[PDB]
Amino acid sequence: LDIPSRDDDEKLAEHVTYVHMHNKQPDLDFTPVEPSKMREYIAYAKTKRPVMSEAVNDYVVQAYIRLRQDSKREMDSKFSFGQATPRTLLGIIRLSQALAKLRLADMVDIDDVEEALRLVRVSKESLYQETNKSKEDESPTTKIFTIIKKMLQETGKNTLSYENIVKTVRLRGFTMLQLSNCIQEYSYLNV
Amino acid sequence: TGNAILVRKVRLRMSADAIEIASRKVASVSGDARRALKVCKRAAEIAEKHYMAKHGYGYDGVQTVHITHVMKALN
Repeated sequence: LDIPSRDDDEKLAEHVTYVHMHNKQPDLDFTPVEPSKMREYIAYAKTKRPVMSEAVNDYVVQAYIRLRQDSKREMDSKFSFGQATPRTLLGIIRLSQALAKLRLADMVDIDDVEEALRLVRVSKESLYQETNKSKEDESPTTKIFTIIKKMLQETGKNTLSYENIVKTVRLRGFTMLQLSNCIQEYSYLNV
Repeated sequence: TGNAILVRKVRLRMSADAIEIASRKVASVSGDARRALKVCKRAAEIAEKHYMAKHGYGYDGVQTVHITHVMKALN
């Protein structure tokens, strides 16, 4: 979907006109390959037949699982690509194998299959917004709170004597004055 | 007979920690005097019936109200 922007119609147009000026789109930093010898190297790569690496499998497998589950909770949702299939997994593997061909190496890299995943996901979310956010950076006391929450998952008590809490805080490195301040705040916050 | 006069001179403590936790819980959702008074009364009478049962005075050393009483009465 071609979002009508401004920097695109600037740069793209400028550079097409620059092609009219200089018939090479390659700018100062570029190594364009003539299609003949390009083809030569490409076929040479095609004559390799690399092998799938044993380590990445799990990761690959896990990727599939992820790419599966979300799909279900995305069936009727916005990005209606429905129920990614085992053929998607196989296509990911094939993409990784071809990238390894580009490496001219017989063992697929974890970076290789990771790049393949990047390709398959960049196909997605390219519809709208194309943005995300981050909130969990600060965490000067909220981190203590989350540690407490894990502890509550363990037992779930709002006790009046904190000895494992202070131990885990000291292990976390956070000081005891900030810890006591936060304890004040949350007791006042009624937890 | 289990009669009380404000034969042993007993004392009673109303542990303010249970009072604290009840106040905290009520102030959380509602913060109502009626609800708090009544839940305090409820835990009180629960402890009362337990103490009565433990000695069987019928109806004709030191006492307290543990946190567990108010825990039950509030839950």
